[PDB]
Amino acid sequence: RLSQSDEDVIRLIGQHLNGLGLNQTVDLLMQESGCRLPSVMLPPRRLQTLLRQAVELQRDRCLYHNTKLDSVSLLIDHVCSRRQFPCYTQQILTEHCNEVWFCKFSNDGTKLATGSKDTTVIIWQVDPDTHLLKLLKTLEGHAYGVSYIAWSPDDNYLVACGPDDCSELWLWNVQTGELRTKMSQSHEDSLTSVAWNPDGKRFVTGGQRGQFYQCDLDGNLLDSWEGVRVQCLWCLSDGKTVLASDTHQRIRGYNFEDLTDRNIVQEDHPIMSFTISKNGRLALLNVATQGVHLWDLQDRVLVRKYQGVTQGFYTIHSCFGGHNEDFIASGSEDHKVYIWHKRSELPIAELTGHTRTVNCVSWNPQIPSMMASASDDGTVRIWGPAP
Amino acid sequence: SQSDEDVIRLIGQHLNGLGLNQTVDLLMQESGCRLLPPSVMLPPRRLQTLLRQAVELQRDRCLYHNTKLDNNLDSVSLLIDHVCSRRQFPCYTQQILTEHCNEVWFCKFSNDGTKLATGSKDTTVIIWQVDPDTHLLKLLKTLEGHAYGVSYIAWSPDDNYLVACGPDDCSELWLWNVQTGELRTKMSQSHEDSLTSVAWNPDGKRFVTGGQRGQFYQCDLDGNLLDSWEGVRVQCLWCLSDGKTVLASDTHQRIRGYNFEDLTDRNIVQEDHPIMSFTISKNGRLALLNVATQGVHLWDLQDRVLVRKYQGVTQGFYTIHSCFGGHNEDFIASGSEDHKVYIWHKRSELPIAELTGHTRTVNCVSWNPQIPSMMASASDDGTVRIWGPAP
Amino acid sequence: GRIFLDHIGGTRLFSCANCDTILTNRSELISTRFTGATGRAFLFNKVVNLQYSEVQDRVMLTGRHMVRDVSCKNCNSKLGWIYEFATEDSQRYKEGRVILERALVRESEGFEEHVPSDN
Ligand SMILES: [Zn+2]
Ligand SMILES: [Zn+2]
Ligand SMILES: [Zn+2]
Repeated sequence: RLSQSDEDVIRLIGQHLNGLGLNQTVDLLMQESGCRLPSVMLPPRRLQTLLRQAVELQRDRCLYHNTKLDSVSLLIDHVCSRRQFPCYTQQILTEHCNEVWFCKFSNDGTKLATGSKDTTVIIWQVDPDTHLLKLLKTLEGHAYGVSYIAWSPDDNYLVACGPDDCSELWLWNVQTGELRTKMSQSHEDSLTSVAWNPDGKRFVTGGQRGQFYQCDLDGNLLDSWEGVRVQCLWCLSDGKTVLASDTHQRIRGYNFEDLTDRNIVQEDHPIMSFTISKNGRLALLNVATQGVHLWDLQDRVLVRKYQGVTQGFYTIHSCFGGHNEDFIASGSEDHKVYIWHKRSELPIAELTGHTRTVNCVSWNPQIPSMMASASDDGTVRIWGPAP
Repeated sequence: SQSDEDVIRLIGQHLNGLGLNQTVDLLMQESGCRLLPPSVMLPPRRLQTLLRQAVELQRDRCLYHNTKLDNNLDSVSLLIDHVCSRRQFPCYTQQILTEHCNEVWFCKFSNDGTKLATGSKDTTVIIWQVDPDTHLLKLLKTLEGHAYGVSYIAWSPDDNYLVACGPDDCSELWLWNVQTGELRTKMSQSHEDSLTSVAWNPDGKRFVTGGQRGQFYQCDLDGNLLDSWEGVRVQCLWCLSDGKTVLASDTHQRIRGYNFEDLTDRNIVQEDHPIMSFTISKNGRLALLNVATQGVHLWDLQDRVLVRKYQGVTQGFYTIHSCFGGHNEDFIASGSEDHKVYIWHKRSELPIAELTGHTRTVNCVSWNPQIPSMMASASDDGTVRIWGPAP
Repeated sequence: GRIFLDHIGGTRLFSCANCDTILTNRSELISTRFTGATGRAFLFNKVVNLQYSEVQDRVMLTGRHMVRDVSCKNCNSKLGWIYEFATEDSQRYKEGRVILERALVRESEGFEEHVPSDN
């Protein structure tokens, strides 16, 4: 006795077989099931839509899904393997003499800039086909070492800062490797952060002593703010707002044009550093003596707390990444690199290979399979998929 | 092709299970195909798994979903996509009760959806009767005698009495007989007290009250003191269905449970921010929390874990209350300080609806327990808005 | 609506002298050798249910500072100020602390908190 559910599947199978290019077994099936014409006219191509829906559901649950059409086999569930996720070392770059403090990819993911403890910033070019890194430029003259590096929005200039209690910053042009103005306002200043303006003609710098400037390419001072000890800066997309994290364990938005300020994040532990997603809605930040925290700026709400990173006093930088910014990468003081998916607070990988502490991690924005790791042992590691 | 062969083989395997054999034989005889590598042998019941996956995906995107029949894998039509009827969703205001002469502070329903109790700053409590064949609210009686206003109202299990409290540093509470409309007892122990929270025992003859000065009493109908506890600054109270357990939230961000019969206490919840108010579900398993300077949180009372965090609501300067609601408790409703009402589904953190129409702050929101198409919202401008289905 | 009021707990509590809403306790006290406008003033570590107005720069007995005025959350009465920036390096230990005027607060005795059985 075929119940109602059987009849629907029978009619769907008959329609599919008739439309596929066959005309005999459909009639033979109707002559045996004894049911055929909403119950008047079936929707066109129901089975194809149902199978596409099933494949979409299978793709939704895929975990290591970093990938960028009836090309999927229906006889087995679809799973992306871990050996395709970037978790295996592919290159070891040993050209710095003393140490490595900061590494950063270009905005188009074509070059890598690494700043060493000694007086050097090195630029590596990435081959587009074989994905190998080769040195092309070296920049010298940073007497106190390099701790922060920022790229121009069109990847024509980069600004390199020094360590704490350094009153200078450098501005180069990548095309010719020459040196633009070396800016220095006061001999007793301390500049340790820098952020570019989306128009690519102004930047904002600041420091722990209480300096917070907005300047141009020629080095002239356009604006200054008094009363804040900034630690990390980021200019928003609208070209007016600057988000700054202070020593009061909070993040505030400042408007230089109208000269206004508001609050967004209030925490209970020091904030070593923070970064902001592509759409300017979520902030991923590093908390001293704790893990990595995700904050929603529009709603001003703490979303998730990811656990597993050891960070007591030093500054450690993390990053977004993945197919559509679905993964979080970070370094730690226990010589390991940590990777999380946004849906859980437990790591999906714990990489290894560094002798000393790792203090910078970066994800390629245009190639979602390349990771760069910079540590205190003097080497850089390029991680990709398994061979 | 090759995708066609897979479909043909899977269709044949599925058809062989419905008692048809001649059709399967002729299909394998004309197509040319045939039926632990998949080529060697086919997995068992693969088409059924694919169809169940498709139905599950259809259910996932259902915005106003009803989860009563989520255990029935079969008995869902495959010819058309599934979508629930939002016809009964209360997203359109249809009545504005404006009879309080000051700002309104609290709203509640009567445990069966027959009456609605409203308490305001103008020192009065108003009861509205609900017409069963029209869903229209009409004033029934007014209760006067309060001094500093009414901030919390608790209904009896049989809806024969109610208890009205006051704001901070109010040292007395009122117990009203609702059938005759008269006052039974106004209770006050000492002039230095502060009673801001009240809850009823499931038997309807005792109630536990408490405040932030260290007062935590259990009292009788006639106002006689029965039990006392020392050393806790309670803020919100709730009585479990077993009759001998009281859940109390304190100023250390805890929701600890207590037992008066043998004087025992436990540990349940531990939050990272101050707690304003909470409400437990119908079966006493889940707790819904309003957290200062944060969103609305959901906790499991047995596993003692956080389930979800709901965002979009602003709070921290004023006290704001929320509620469960909907058919089989699928939706969460709350007020906020930005002049609107937020509704969430249990499956997601982002809001579904943001109902505007209030001119000032929304303090409380109440769902009808037995009419799943009725909500009331009391605002900080003297209005109570009734929300029901769109025309 | 009903203003939400926090509590800090402990013994030897301080409260607003006008409406008697708690602000802090003796535990969060640093130095009592301070001067305000009504007389002696106290420097605390953490104070609850306060309000803040705006950043103002002014010259005090020790250098120049930028401060914010604080007031009670329930009665809206001024109680002191909170530091934001201090120019003199030596004067950085008080960067984020709160000063309350002793003539505008009242001391009271609070019972010891019941210690949880850890059950
Ligand atoms: Zn996949
Ligand atoms: Zn549904
Ligand atoms: Zn006061």
